[PDB]
Amino acid sequence: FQKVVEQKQMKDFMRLYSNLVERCFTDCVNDFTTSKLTNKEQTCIMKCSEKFLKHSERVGQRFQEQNAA
Amino acid sequence: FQKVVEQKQMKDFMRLYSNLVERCFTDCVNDFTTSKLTNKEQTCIMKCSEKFLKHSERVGQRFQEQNAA
Amino acid sequence: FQKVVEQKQMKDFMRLYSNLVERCFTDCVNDFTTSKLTNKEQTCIMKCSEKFLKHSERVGQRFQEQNAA
Amino acid sequence: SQQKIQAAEAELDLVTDMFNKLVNNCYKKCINTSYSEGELNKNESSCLDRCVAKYFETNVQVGENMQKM
Amino acid sequence: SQQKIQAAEAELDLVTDMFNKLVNNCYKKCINTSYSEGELNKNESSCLDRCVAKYFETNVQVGENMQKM
Amino acid sequence: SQQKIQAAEAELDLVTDMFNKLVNNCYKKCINTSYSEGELNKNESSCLDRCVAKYFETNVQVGENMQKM
Repeated sequence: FQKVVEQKQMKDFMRLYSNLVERCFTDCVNDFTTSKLTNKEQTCIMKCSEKFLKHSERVGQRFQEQNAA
Repeated sequence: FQKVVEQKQMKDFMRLYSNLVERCFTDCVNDFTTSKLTNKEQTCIMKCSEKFLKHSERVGQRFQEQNAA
Repeated sequence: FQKVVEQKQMKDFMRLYSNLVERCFTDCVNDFTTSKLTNKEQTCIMKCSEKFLKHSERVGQRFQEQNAA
Repeated sequence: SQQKIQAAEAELDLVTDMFNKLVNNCYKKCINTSYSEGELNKNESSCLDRCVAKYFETNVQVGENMQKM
Repeated sequence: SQQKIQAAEAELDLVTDMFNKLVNNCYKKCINTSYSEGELNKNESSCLDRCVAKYFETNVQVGENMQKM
Repeated sequence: SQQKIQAAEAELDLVTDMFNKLVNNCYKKCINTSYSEGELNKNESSCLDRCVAKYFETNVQVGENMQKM
């Protein structure tokens, strides 16, 4: 199909988002004395978000190059 | 669909059960000098089962509250 | 279905292969000063491949016995 | 649109997946099994509430981070 | 019933998933890769049998625990 | 063949799954989050390239190992 691709693409996007959320929650949120993110936890999530998306971008680029071969 | 929900619900149930089995096997069964669960391993699995289902229950409750918002 | 089985079987095979690749990459490839596997990394992957397939074979055998009961 | 309903499958897909990551994540953040008794104690109980809450706060946070870049 | 056959997809779904958890679980419980040689030794071999067995025993056990509550 | 196209679902299935293992694997091999800053540094960047490369080299390697036995 092609319709599968559009769906698979949607599922793929829902993937990153999810994995990203989980990645950054695991590395940044360690205090549960409250129900809200501190200042530090948001910054940490900011950096984690960036680092992960960048990393995820780079690997995607290499993945395409080596994929054509 | 609605039929998907009933199926998704079935898949969801098969999920917990599986994750529960894996959770408790990992934390309780560490002796393999025999092929049968000792007395202690069953109790451990009893407590693990309870703790996990409870935990899983609580999170589900919070998940519904924060989900409506 | 039966068609599902043939598909599920295909998905299953794609599973091992993938899990095997991941298993052996995680345990064997730890040097990234280059872009190619050293001599040692290939051997390690050779042994890992074997050990895993064997392990995977044995568990499959037991899985069938205990499954009939 | 028939395929549009695919959204239910897609959405309920991410809703189920997220809930599962939530369950597993918050277990690691809040549950101590060492010499524990099947009951979910008060401290574990509140940790969960706050954990589930920060997880959603993290979602939005990470959601706004992807929207920025 | 056409949708009833969905059971095959649902069942074979849990059968495949369980088998995979089994494979990964028992690997961690029984396999030592440190300075190991691609062959699956006797001790690793029996550990597997007993591991696969206790895993099923754990299934039923956990199954009876959910039936209680 | 309509079912033959299932190959696209099957292939793109393994392509997506592999890419995700790749992303997660190479993150663990190359990313250090300790006191890190959201930017992906040069050393992390090249590690990724070489990591992605050895991962494909590992695929083929593991592919030839299964072909042998």
